[PDB]
Formats: sequence, C-alpha cells, structure tokens
Amino acid sequence: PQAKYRHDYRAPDYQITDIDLTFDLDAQKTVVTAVSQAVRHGASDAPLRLNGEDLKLVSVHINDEPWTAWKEEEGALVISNLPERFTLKIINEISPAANTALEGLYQSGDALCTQCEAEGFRHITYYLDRPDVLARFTTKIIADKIKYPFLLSNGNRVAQGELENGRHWVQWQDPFPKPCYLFALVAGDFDVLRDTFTTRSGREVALELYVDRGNLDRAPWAMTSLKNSMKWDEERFGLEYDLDIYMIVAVDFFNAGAMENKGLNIFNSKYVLARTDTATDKDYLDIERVIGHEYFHNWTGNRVTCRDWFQLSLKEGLTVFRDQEFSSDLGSRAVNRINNVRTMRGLQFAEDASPMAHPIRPDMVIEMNNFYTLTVYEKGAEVIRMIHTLLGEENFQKGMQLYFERHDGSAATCDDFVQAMEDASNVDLSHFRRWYSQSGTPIVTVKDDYNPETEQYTLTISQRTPATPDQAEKQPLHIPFAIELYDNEGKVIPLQKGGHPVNSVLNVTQAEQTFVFDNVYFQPVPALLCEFSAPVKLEYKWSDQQLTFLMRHARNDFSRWDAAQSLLATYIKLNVARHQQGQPLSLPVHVADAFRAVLLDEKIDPALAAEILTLPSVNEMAELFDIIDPIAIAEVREALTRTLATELADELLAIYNANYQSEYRVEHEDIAKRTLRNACLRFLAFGETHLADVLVSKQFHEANNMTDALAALSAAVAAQLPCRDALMQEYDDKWHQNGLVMDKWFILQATSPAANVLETVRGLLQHRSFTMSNPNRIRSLIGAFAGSNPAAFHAEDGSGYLFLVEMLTDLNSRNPQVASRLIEPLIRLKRYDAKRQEKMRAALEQLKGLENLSGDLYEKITKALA
Ligand SMILES: CC(C)C[C@H](NC(=O)[C@@H](O)[C@H](N)Cc1ccccc1)C(=O)O
Ligand code: NA
Ligand code: NA
Ligand code: NA
Ligand code: NA
Ligand code: NA
Ligand SMILES: [Zn+2]
Repeated sequence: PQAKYRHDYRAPDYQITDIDLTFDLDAQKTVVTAVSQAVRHGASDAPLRLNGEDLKLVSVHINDEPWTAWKEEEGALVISNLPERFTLKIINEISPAANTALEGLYQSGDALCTQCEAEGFRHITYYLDRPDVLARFTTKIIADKIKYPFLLSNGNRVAQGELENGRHWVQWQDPFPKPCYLFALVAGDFDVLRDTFTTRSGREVALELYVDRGNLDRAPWAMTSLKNSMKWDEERFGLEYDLDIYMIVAVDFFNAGAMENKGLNIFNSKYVLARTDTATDKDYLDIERVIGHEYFHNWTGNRVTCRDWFQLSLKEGLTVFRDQEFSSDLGSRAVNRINNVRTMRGLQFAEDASPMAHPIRPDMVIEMNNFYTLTVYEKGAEVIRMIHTLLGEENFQKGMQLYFERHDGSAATCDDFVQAMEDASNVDLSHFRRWYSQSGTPIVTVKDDYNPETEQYTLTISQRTPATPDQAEKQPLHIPFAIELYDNEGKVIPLQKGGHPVNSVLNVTQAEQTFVFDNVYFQPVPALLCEFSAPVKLEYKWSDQQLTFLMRHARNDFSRWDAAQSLLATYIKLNVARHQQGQPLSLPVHVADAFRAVLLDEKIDPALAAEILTLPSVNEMAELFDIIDPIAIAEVREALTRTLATELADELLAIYNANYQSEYRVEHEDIAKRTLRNACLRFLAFGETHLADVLVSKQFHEANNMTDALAALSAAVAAQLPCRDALMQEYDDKWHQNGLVMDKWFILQATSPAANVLETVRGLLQHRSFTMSNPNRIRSLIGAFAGSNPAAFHAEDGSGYLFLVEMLTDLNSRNPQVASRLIEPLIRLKRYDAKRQEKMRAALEQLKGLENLSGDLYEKITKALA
C-alpha cells in the first residue's frame, strides 16, 4: 500500500456537477445505478480515473452509448477518450451483508445504512471519491416495503411510489453541492421522534430521530440537545440551519461515534439513547457533545468542506473547538477546560511522541482512517483556541464571517482558514502557521528573577521541540503564554512596563526571550500558561508552597486544579522510584493538608473540588516519565488513594453525606455535587474495608440512577471489595440484553486490578452479551483491556501482548478500522523497558506477517518497527 503526500495535491482532471443515484436495495445484492454529469478540465488524453473498491461492474455508458474505451485496475475504473462534457452512467453491484468492515453500505441489525467518510463511497459505486469534487445529489431508493418501510437519504423527500411485488420507492434531493463523503442512506424500520425548531429568522425545521422500535423513551435528551445545539450556534456564531428537515438515525453497528452527513446524521446509538437508569451524567453530557459536534459541522465541514484529506483538521479541530465552547457555555467552563487538558497532556502528548506522530495537517498518509486522531482533533482545537486567544472573541467571529463569506459552497484548506482570520483581524499569523506544519509537543522552560531594588520581575522563557520520528527539523513556534502575578495577599499585580499596561498573554516567538515587568511591589507567585494557553509542556521549578498558595488564591478555577496537579506530579514521581525499590509511599503532610482544605472549603464550587479530588489517570501519570513502568504507576495510584482515604477519612465521609441528593436531575449544579460525592466514595472505598463495603453496596442498591449505581459498582471493582462479585452478577442479571449498558460492565471487567483479569477477559469473549461483530463490544472489552489496563496489558510474561495479537489477527480481516484503534497500545513500545520492548516488537512482527495485512495496520506497524 502506497503513501500519499500533501505536496502532491492537484486539481482534478474532471469535475462532476450532479449525480443521480438509484439503489435497488437488498442485503445480499444491491444494484446501484449512477448517472453523473461530468466536465473534463484537463487534457483530452487524461483519462477519467474513478475510485472503486469491491464493486461488481455491470455496465458503462457515456451519453447513453455503451463505452468500449475503459479498463479496470486495482481500485479504479479508468475511462479514456472522453468529450469535454458528458453524462456518465455506471451500473454496479455490491453486497451489504458481506460488509463486515462497516464502510460503505452495510447492515446494522436489520437496517441498512452507510458510512462514507473518508473514502467509503468508492465502496458503493465508481466515483471521484475525493472531497474537492462537489455535486448535487438525488437519490432514489427502491426496496421491500415490509423490511424497509423507511427509506432515507440527504435532503428533502421529492417523490415516492409503490411497485408490484411488495416493493416501494422514495426519492430525495439535496440541493447543496457536496463531496461524496457526506452521502448517506438508511433503510429500515424505526420508531421516530418528531419535533421542530424554529430558527431566529423564522424557518421551521422538522426534526426527526429514528431509533430501533421500542426506544422512543430514550430519545428525548438527544432531541433536546439538538435544539440546544441549533440555538447555541445561532447565539454564539450567528449560524442558522439551512434545510427544512434534520434527520438523525441511531444505529448499533458503527465504527465511530457519529457522522455529520448533510441533513441525515448517522449516530452510534451510544451517543443518542439515554434514560436515567441506563445512562450516567457523563453519558448525558457526551450525548450533548456529539449531537452538538455533528450539528456544528453543518457549517464547519459541510457548507465549507475540505479540499483534500490532509486538511482534515480544518473541519475537525475547528468543530471540536466549537463543541467545547458549546459544552463550556452550557455547563461549567472550568470543568470542560480541565478535562480537555487532561486529554491533551495524558493522551495527545503521548501520540505526539509516538511513531505515529504528525502535524495537525499531515504531510503523508497511507490510510486516511488512521488520521482521525487526538492530534488532528484535540490538538487541532487547541490551535484554533490559540487563534481565539490571540484575536479575542470579536475579531475571531469576524474571522469566521470572512471564512464563510469567502468559502461557502466550496472546499478549503487550513491555510485558507488561517488567512481569513488574519485578514479579518489584522493580526499577523504567518509565524503561527507553523503550528499546522510541525509535529511534537514544545517544551517551555521558564526562569524568573525578582529585584527588590527596582521592583522588577523578569521572566526568561525558552522553547524547544524535540525531534520526532516523522521530523528531524524543528523550529520555534508562536506561543501564546498567559501569566498572572500574585502578591502576598493573593491579589493580582498589574502587569506593566515603563508606565504602560502590558497584555498578560505574552508572545513567546523565539528560542529564548526575556520579559521584564515594572512596579512589582512584592515578590510574586506566578500563575503560568494560564488556562493552558498553548499546548506545551511547562518546565518551571515550583515550590510546594507556591502551588498550595495558587490552590487557595488563583483567580481562575483552572489554575487551581492545575496547581494541584503540579503538586501531585512531584510525589507521583517520587513514589514511582520508591515503588521500584520496594518502598512504601511517602507523602509530606502539607500535601494531604492541601486536599483536606479543598474538601472543607465551603465556598469552592463542588465541580472544581471534585476534579481536584480526582487523581491523574494512569495515562496522565505516564506522561511524567521518560520510561513508563505501568505496574509501578498503577500501584502508586492505588496507594495514594489508600493514603488519602486513611488520612482524610472523616472529612471524606462528611462531604459524601452532605452532597446526598434525593432527586435526580441532569442539571449542572446537581451533576457537580454528585460528581464530588462519588469522588469521595471512591476514596472511602479504599479505606477501612467493612465501612467501604457497606457504603458501596448500599449506594449500588439504593441508587435511583445509573451514575450513582455505576460509581459504586466501579469502586467495588477497583478496591476489590467483598461485595464485588455479587454486585457484578446482579448487573449482568439485570442488564445482559442491553449491549450499551453492558459495555459499562465489560469496561469494569477489563480494567479490573484483579490478578486473573486476563483470564476473565478471555472468558468474556464467550459472554451472552459480547460479540466480535459489534465495535462497541470490542472496544468495551478488548480495547479497554489493552488501552486502559496498562498494568495487565503489560504483564511481564507478555500474555497481554499475545492476547491482543490474537484479537487483531481476527479484526485485521473483519474490521481493520477497529483493528487499527486497538493496535495503538502496542505501537508505544519505545516508552517501555527493553524486555517489554522486545516482547512488543515480536508481537508486532507477528502481525506484520499476517496474510492480507490491512493498510490500516501496515502503516502503524511499519512505523512502530522502524
Ligand atoms: C464529538 C466527536 C469528536 C465524535 C467523533 N465524530 C466525528 O468527529 C465526526 O465528526 C466524524 N466526521 C466522523 C468520523 C470519525 C472517524 C472516521 C471517519 C469519520 C467520533 O469519535 O465519532
Ligand atoms: Na463538482
Ligand atoms: Na463535514
Ligand atoms: Na458555563
Ligand atoms: Na527564580
Ligand atoms: Na500542572
Ligand atoms: Zn467531527
């Protein structure tokens, strides 16, 4: 399989302006007829090269003439000797029922549905399957009326008929030109929740959610969130929906979470269905997120699309930034920012050090599905956020307005988006463009000095980005670096220099620079890189007392949480070294005290309290070390939890009882209290065992909602409490017919600290609720084991590696995209010790030898073995 390179982009030799599709639908054998109006832009001898994969070609006509001047090659139909404008007609056959990879047209339970992003439409018919080719689609669907009473495609329903033999048909027309990745089709039998939203200028939009029969009672939250998304995008970005109908269909078999197909989003049912006894606060808020996100693509991705797939972040980074703003405006911004920072530092940084490292705009791709990444998404968004930080909201919105004004109806690049922001704002972003083209995490080192003679504070800030596997050359970035200076009472000290105020977002543009501040009337405690103002690693020599001070006094809630993380980091590192020498945990008392103080601050927002009392995950802890010892990290996290539980026992139980809530509400104050209560529970679970067991079984049995019940179950598993087995059995007894709810149970099993966890995981491949044919199940058991039980996955005997190789040997042929998600923990081998490396290298070499090795895995494996 061949790499493609961004620098090789060229305008296509042919365009298609309109396509009329006919599906004669059948699970075994669907016949597709595609009539496309085309225009040659290139030279008369440049043939039309159409992409196609696993298609059975039946005929080819040009202006109704059977065409003889063509040939099929690997992945393509190449057609010669064409006129400048012509109608192309292709008839071909495909087989949805055989599509296990879930790309193109496939079967989800009894339904048929599509997934076309990125290059899945070529699995449906021969086409210019590239997103710079935009066309007006009309879609006629013909099918068995009893099996497929609902037949859906993009746009408006314009025609319909009955036929003999129990068949019917419907035709759809989508008036907005689109790249084919935005094509969708769905056929099946559903319950439909119907509502409307009226836009600020008065357009009434029919809203339709299609769910499996019986699930209508789990749909209203998603409907509500769609309405909230549409409203917010009007209030914040001034953007209105542009069609008269908005459809979402929830399907159980889907590789990703959701898809923004124009006017017909297709969603993994995981991010639609909720009821208070099946879904947690977190599920409610994820559903909010994803509904929002796909909706926001309607403009940032659909009305303006991507010129080529290397520009993916233009839509994903920007649309992530939007879904974060949405969540943040509606919920707690601090909690949003916090969790988003956890993800950047604990997962994205890891990827940006891995063999798969890439800039947010990749320069080289073998399999484009491997680039739907933390980097393109999460770091993409941080890059957009830095633009926001440099421009301020008002110029940023001007920038958005120019972007649309210029590019509505077309396919754009990252550089276009940057240029619009620069032209509207008058802020120069030529240096800043470097963030699109350079991989890896910059490291920013800060040194300070206070001069009591001059009342000056001097910061010397330096930056470097270490080389990455993909890039030997690195250069300085334009880093927005926000600071605040605190005096000894915790008040902010005005930043100024030579009589004049100074913006507190510093422009760190060089390898090294000095900034001098005047009238600093006391030696300051600095808050640095406030709000995570740039996606960088900060190197500064805090004292513990600076950090506890910031925990008490910092103006932004983010800086308080962040300071607590810097406090813990030190002692996490200490205790990992200790663990490797067989020593128990050591923690100075004033650390426990900072946490006690948080527990008892009556004025702190319980949302914030709760995040501070949520210890860094093992993945966040991993990023503190050059070489990861996953066992020591895990055991230290446990011991820290044990220590704090013991030291803060009375306080924890007090706060636990005080945040009791009789009523269950999906409301931000209630969620916050409850998130704090269950954080308290989690520590208590690791205290005195009799009390722990009582508390946890009691919460599980008395919970009136899944959030409280799952937090108990999860604590029973984590702390291996006596009630554990009985509670897990009850959950299975009650919930086994429900895959989505079971996924929770599988994750708990897979991430158990128990000694025989691997053995249990293997057994669960045969569980009544598991199947290898559903990505959700695969991800919830196997993926959670490899990615989220690093202590077991990295067992010194290598049994974790072998187990994954077995699973990937199946998935490489069944569903390579899920395979490629799942291989990721293996391609991190260079972060681990030599002996684990040798075993992971051997596993990868075994996979490299598979017959019919997929491209998706080949790309990752060769990079990892290089
Ligand atoms: C909240 C979102 C970040 C959820 C996310 N979905 C998306 O980004 C959709 O906008 C994507 N356009 C769907 C997608 C994902 C992977 C490969 C091809 C297509 C997902 O993981 O499904
Ligand atoms: Na076109
Ligand atoms: Na899009
Ligand atoms: Na808010
Ligand atoms: Na100093
Ligand atoms: Na920190
Ligand atoms: Zn997206």
